[PDB]
Amino acid sequence: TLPPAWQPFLKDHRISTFKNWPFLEGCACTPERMAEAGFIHCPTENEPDLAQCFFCFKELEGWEPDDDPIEEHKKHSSGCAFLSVKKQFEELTLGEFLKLDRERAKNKIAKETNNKKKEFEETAKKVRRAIEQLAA
Amino acid sequence: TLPPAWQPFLKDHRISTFKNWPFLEGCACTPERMAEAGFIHCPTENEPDLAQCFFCFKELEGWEPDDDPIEEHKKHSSGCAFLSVKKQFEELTLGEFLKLDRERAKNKIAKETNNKKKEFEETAKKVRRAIEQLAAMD
Ligand SMILES: [Co+2]
Ligand SMILES: [Zn+2]
Ligand SMILES: [Zn+2]
Repeated sequence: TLPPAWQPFLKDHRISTFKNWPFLEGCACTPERMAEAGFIHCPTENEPDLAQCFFCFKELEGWEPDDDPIEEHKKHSSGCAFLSVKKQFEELTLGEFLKLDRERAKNKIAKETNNKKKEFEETAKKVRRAIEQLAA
Repeated sequence: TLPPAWQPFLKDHRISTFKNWPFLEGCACTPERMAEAGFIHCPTENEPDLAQCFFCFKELEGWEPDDDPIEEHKKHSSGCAFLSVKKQFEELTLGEFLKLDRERAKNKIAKETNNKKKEFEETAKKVRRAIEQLAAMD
């Protein structure tokens, strides 16, 4: 086994996160392909087909049977290292892996920082809204 | 920042396990040479210089300043896979690692199994004697 934090590096673990995925058997964006492209399944009320790259954390919804997880991945996050890892998990050296887990950790941080930023911006709109109604 | 169970694979972790190791600067079995050979410092009371291979689990106490940890280790446990690993830690592929780790768990179990055996054997000898002391005198 691997510590939980590094399990999503395993393709077969990423697959297993796909429970109740609509596009199965004869589609292009099959669970295996979603997985091979680094995607993990994480549904919500609004978006039920929401998927996220375990590495860069980009989120994509609105999938269609003809979609190719890999091109979609490129198209929305071309600066994602996982998109370069040519070797398979076992073929990597602890040094390469550790370098990767660290890029990922920065990635995480970047996403968390980008969210906190969106929220701040949202709060700003509200405060601006309030001051305006009040300044009237 | 690997998980605890895997930290002993790091020479530095093992080196740091040496607290109050008698042999320093001028000796052969220094902490580094000890760590370099897989040893970790787990001292008891009866034995303050107890050292154990993090991989096969063989223990060794009573070290003199001129002992070569690797030599000793090659003698008291020649089967230890770790004595074969030539690559540095970061130079190992995950497959090579995962396999080294699997075999280490086998080595642990094997140790636990023999303790359990010896303790069970000791218990049996006492039960056997106690029953004899009775079914003899009456
Ligand atoms: Co589309
Ligand atoms: Zn990505
Ligand atoms: Zn050993």
